[PDB]
Amino acid sequence: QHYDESLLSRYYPESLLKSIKLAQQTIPEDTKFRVSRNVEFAPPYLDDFTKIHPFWDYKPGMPHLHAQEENNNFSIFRWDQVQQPLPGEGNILPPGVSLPNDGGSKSADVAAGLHKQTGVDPDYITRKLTMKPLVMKRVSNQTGKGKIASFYALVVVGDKNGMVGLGEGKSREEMSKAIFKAHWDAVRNL
Amino acid sequence: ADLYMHPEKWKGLPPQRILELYWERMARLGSEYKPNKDELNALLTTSEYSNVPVNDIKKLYHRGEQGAIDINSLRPFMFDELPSQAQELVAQHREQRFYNRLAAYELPLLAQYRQEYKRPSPESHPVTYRYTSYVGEEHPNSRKVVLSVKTKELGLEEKSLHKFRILARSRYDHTTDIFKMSSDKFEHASQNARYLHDILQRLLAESKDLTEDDFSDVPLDTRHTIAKSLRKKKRDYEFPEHWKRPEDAPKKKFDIVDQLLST
Amino acid sequence: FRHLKTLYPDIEFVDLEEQYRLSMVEAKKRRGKGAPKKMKK
Amino acid sequence: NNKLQHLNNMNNWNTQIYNYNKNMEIMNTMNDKLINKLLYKMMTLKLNNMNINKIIMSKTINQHSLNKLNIKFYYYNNNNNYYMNMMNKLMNIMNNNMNNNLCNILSYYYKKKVTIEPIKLSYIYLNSDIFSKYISLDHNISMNYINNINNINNNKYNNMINLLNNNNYIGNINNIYNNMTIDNIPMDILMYKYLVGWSIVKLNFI
Amino acid sequence: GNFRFPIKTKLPPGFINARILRDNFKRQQFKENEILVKSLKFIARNMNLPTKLRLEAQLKLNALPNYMRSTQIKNRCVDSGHARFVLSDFRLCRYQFRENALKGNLPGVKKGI
Amino acid sequence: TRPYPVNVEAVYYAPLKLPIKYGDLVADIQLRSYDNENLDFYSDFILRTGYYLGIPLTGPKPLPTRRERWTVIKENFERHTHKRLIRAWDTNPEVLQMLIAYITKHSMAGVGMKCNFFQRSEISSAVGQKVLELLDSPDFKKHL
RNA sequence: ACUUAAGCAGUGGAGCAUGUUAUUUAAUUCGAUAAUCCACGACUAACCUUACCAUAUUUUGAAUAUUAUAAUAAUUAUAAUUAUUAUAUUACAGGCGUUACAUUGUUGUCUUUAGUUCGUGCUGCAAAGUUUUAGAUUAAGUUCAUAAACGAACAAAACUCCAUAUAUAUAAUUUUAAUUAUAUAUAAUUUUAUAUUAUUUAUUAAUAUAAAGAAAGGAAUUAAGACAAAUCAUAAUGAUCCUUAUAAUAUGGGUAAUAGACGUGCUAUAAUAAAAUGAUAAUAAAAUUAUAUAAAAUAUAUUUAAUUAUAUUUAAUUAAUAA
Ligand SMILES: [Mg+2]
Ligand SMILES: [Mg+2]
Ligand SMILES: [Mg+2]
Ligand SMILES: [Mg+2]
Ligand SMILES: [Mg+2]
Repeated sequence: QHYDESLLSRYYPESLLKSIKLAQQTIPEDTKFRVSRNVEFAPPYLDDFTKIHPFWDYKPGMPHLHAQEENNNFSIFRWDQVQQPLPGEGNILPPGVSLPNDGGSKSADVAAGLHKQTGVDPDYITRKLTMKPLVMKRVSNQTGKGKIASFYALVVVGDKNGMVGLGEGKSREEMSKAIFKAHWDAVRNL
Repeated sequence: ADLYMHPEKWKGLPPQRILELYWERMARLGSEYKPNKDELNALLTTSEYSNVPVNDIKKLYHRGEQGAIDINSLRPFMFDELPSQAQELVAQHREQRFYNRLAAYELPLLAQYRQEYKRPSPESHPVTYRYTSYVGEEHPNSRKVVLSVKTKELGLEEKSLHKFRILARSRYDHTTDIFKMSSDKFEHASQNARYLHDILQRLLAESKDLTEDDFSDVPLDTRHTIAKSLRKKKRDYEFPEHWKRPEDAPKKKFDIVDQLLST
Repeated sequence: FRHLKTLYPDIEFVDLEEQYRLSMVEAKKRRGKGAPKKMKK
Repeated sequence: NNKLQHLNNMNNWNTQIYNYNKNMEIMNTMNDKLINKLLYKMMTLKLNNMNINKIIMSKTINQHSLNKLNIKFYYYNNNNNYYMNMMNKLMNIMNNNMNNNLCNILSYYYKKKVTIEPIKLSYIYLNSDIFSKYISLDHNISMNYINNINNINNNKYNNMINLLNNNNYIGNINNIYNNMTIDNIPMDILMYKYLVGWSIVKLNFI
Repeated sequence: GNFRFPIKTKLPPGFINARILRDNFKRQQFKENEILVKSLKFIARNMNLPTKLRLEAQLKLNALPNYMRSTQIKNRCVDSGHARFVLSDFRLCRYQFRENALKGNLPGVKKGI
Repeated sequence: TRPYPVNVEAVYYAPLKLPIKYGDLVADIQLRSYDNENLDFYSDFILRTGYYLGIPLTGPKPLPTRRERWTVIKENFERHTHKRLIRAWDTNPEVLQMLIAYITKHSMAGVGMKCNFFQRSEISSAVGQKVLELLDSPDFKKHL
């Protein structure tokens, strides 16, 4: 609709005021606006476009296709950094990150997985239980394409106060993963 | 605003301003850059603003990268940046916002240059010239000009008009009564416009001349128009008039709702 | 690339292809596989 | 229908141009290729010896407009206040030098105004071209995206039905978009935001 | 001594081989001598003029070197120098055209559907 | 809540078009591009510019798309030239000049233009030069 | 289950065109050879193309860099410096030289792709196995069932895009083909109600009948093996070789020669089939025209005209407009 001059003056910059005046006298008040279908000229959100958002708007002085600056008036003289920093928090984290060091050993993983899968107490596992590997070997399997090697570990865990368990673990990738699986199984077999 | 170019005026400025002016002068000058007294003295003051010793800034000013050297790959992702493709989408949206702001607050300022359309009076402005302009291109067809006129509006009597049509030959179309000429021989379009206008004056002058001219007994030739029309499809037919039966047309039906809404 | 040294004295541009060609010539030079000297007219 | 949720088919082509004079279009394509190769050659910079920096940049995007050309490209690099490093000098000669900057020479080359737009990428796995040139030397995300898009759609729906319950022009613009804003809509609706897969060079961004 | 051809011709800005260089020479010399060749052909083919002038024009046409003939210009790929299967819409052989279309170097080209 | 004047509102809607009073066709603007999104966006911007300049513009008439095809021996490649048309009516030549200059100033990538201008108005030899010179030369003049 | 066997439609003995082979040639540029058969790229080879033959003819040559003399400018002060431009300057450039000179990249040909790893869980002391199932269904992975197995990632499918049918917008119906054009959007993998026969018997298939339907086709999109390659003209790098020659230019010739041999096509061998004619012009689509296209007209073959081919002359159109 149409607004009086002062009401816009308080709510808008002075330079934009003359544009709004010419728009007011240019567009009839009885105008009917029909939404476009094929081409969406406007943004999905609502904006008065009066202020420049550093991320969502072209940086002042940055050269680009629609640079309205005089060709030798660009104000970008240090190119070391990324010119337009991220908005909001400054970060683009997903809804839940899972990076314990970058999010914006055997005993610990064993304890956590065991508490998750069976309800065993992590603290008891980490503090009281002690593991010694008993058997560590490499076992092979023939196959039509070739020979496949795997690592077998047999470990014994115990709190030295009457609880003892035996665990066996297999891993084609590495012996450490086999020891991890053996520790897991031994904790399960206490 | 000519602060960067003259070395004299760095004194008293905010530290970031001295630093930005220093960067500006160095970047703009490039190879022609040379050390200056006042820029160094101003830079001496910038030691407090950032973590730099005074001799260190002297050294860095004097000998660039190497002075500083004398004094990463596959890094973890901090979720502080976008991919290139997402940045392309953000650039698209930046362009969209630029155009939206432009339409919002500068296009309303182009109404001050409106002017009313003084229609060229149809009878006394009968000749239409077509000029073409390929914007942002060096296209040879930008030199073509087309002069077209409906032959009736030409000021001519029956014998003179018949002579005009006879001498037009293939340039005249009897069905549409249009005389059209195309000129692209000269380099510019203005030269072709002058050429077409002069040929029109010659044609008109010698058509209006009937003193020693006897082209009344020559029938108008239309074989070129016949061929041109023969190379097009025709939809001349129309639904027979007597076949129409308006009796079966839909009859609008009374609905009291709009009657009471409007009265 | 030849023109760059004239245009931008401060910046020192390394064209990798010419460096590779020169190093290859040196490698053939080291083993005595270099081209025979062109006959002087 | 939205420029934050899709990539323009124009952006597929490196040289995006249309000229009525097809010969000029072919000439512009050839010029884009040659200038891209030259830009590639200029990306290595040594200071004396044992200081050989190698900037890895993707292929150039030549945006041809009626009155201007814009050469957009992404690049990777790697007391800093008081001096200039080689890459900064390179960019400043791309655009900022007063006398013989590169864009003026390219303008004389193309016979139209030219600008160059380098953009820094702080990582190497944010662009397939840069990643390949360097090494030469998710269901939760989708669920959140679809549900949030539904949230914006239903929010506009709620605003419109409320405005109706209180031609096709309905009412003031603010009520139509009462809560929709720059803070919430744009970043949420953007696509290709995260790298969800890779195979060393094909990088899948979703 | 310094250059293969009688007249100095500037080097093409892209891929170079011997046949591309010969093509460029003939192209540029055709540019320079087009008007002269056309005038000679006019004087030779104009039956209004005396027969002696026509024969003189024909003999002068025969005397011209090969790098002035219009027919001798052949379109070659600007990326590999091949002379066959050259598409004039891009001045590329079918293989280079294929690779450039796949990589997106050619404006507007796409895969068929 | 916050006042939003008519200019900002008009951005969020289809471009307004002025009615044609007389019917004189002063300018035909043909936009062609190899993609359509930039094409239609630029057409919409031209419509807004024409409205604010007082120019009655009909609209972007879709014209037949041209298809160029190539075969690689058996891979098929093709290029689509999309073409739009905008016509201007009942306005002075100077206003057309302002329109064209402004929209050229803020053009979009990959879109080419042609502007045909209709101006209603009142009723009122390198080879040849060379041939004359050769005929004067002492290799042809010696045969007279 | 490729492929075969069957049914149908053909083609198939001659001439020419176009390839390969043999032979000849100064060259007839290049391609295969471990016993079925196979040397076989042409989006146009008179010159150029061109790579081959003959005869002359060029020697840092096509680029990068070095070190020097000449002119041009810019500055300082004729000289100093910078650059540019020539002439030399030698590393070399160059090479359609070599695969009996190799390795990647790829280019294709064939097979397998409801399958391969990983994570847990379970069985066995263990190497290992992951079980019924070596299941059912379809025309086929298209679909189910079971069971110590269940997951995620790719792949497949869905999905996507064409075509089709509609809706909105756009076009001042003279750029008119509104029967059209191109943007957005919707639609289907069809949905149902019964009858009969089978059925793991219903909340299932085969059909058939009825009802709402415009709805009936298509392409692309992944990896793993294995073979073949140098017209690998689908390239790069390296190895080796020539450097008055295997590099480079010009004139002409050849790639078109014919005893033959085999492929590929065109024209024929007559009446279910050829020829002539058919102006208010029976009826299309997709293209192309600034390195163009060429309308109508006049003239000659030629003859009242028509047709057909050239000649003269360029009308419009650089294009939803004219050709
Ligand atoms: Mg030719
Ligand atoms: Mg020859
Ligand atoms: Mg030949
Ligand atoms: Mg070599
Ligand atoms: Mg050779």
